[PDB]
Amino acid sequence: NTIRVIVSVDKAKFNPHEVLGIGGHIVYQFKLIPAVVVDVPANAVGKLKKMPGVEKVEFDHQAVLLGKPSWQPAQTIPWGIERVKAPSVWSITDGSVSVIQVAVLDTGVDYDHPDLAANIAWCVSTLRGKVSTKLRDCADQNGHGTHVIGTIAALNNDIGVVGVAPGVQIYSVRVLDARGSGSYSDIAIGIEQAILGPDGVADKDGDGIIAGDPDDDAAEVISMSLGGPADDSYLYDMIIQAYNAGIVIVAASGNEGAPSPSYPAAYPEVIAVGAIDSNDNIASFSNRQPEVSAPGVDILSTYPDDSYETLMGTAMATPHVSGVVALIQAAYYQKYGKILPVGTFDDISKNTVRGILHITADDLGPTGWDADYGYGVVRAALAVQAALG
Ligand SMILES: [Ca+2]
Ligand SMILES: [Ca+2]
Ligand SMILES: [Ca+2]
Ligand SMILES: [Ca+2]
Ligand SMILES: [Ca+2]
Ligand SMILES: [Ca+2]
Ligand SMILES: [Ca+2]
Repeated sequence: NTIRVIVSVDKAKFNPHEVLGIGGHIVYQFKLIPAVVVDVPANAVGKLKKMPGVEKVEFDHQAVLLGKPSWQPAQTIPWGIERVKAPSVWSITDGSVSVIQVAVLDTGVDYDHPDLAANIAWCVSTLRGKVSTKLRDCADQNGHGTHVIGTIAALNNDIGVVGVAPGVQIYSVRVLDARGSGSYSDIAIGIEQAILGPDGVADKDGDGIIAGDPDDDAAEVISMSLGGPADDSYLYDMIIQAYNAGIVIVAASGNEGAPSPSYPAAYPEVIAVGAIDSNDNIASFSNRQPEVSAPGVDILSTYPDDSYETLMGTAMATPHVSGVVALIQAAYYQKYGKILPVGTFDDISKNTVRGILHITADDLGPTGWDADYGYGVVRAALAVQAALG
């Protein structure tokens, strides 16, 4: 009965052979942070902590999906896509700018869904600490991933639905199992994979440009429709690698009606996303103090197997924002041959992605940022306009 823990280490002194020596093993060595996921006897963690080079031993917490199913063959435009004013942007860009990819860390994807396939660029899985690019492993066993993905990127054609950014390339990174449950360790490995991309190297040409570099295959957005209450240092360390790579990170605020967002949404470097309904009210389940809000009730999208389904949750709101991000970056790159900086929470200018989102958002409720809606409901068209402005 080994348990899985995540060790933060000093690479000069940590000796993995010591871990094998007490009956453990290394499951995954992070490429971008100094840490290793290890399996070891519970009764032997006492020892691990004492080994040379072991700075911290964190247990493997759990996060869960933040969407649930709610209780025409020709294409429907789901109401939320219209709410966030995406279709008007498509004349400028549908997100099909070659350097732009959106990584969706979720339950996997129905990679061959006729309304998604053309936009699935890379389908990968990190479950149990093993990185697999086998399609069987990257397929969705829950449906939630396929639905989230569809809200970002379902194709604009004569069937099904249509995403916020219906031409954007998607990386499906499976970090959640069939029940929508995920280990923090897998989720961290998944954020790492979104950075590394298909070629396995963060900055291949070593110019210090990752996101926005056409010579690399890093994602530009990481979208996490999932959350947990634990705040673990190695996971935050990974979020910072991604942020430092120029990648915009977006995550669901959570659904317990709690006064603040779950993790990773609650990190400063992450855009926490709250849920509204078709009446512009905040849903009661929506965790407070989000950064922005978006449609998250009665959301129709793609679902396995080659089907459609209506779900609800902050998980559903999240992809609407990620899709807006993808339109911003795509239109800005299309015009300027570069992307914009990610920005911070406080940001109120047009020179960062986050500043654009905050200043163009539809400010419902009490004037300015407020604990229900954040800065407001994201608006694609106005955002792209500020971007190109
Ligand atoms: Ca890219
Ligand atoms: Ca469609
Ligand atoms: Ca790469
Ligand atoms: Ca580079
Ligand atoms: Ca380059
Ligand atoms: Ca299918
Ligand atoms: Ca407000």
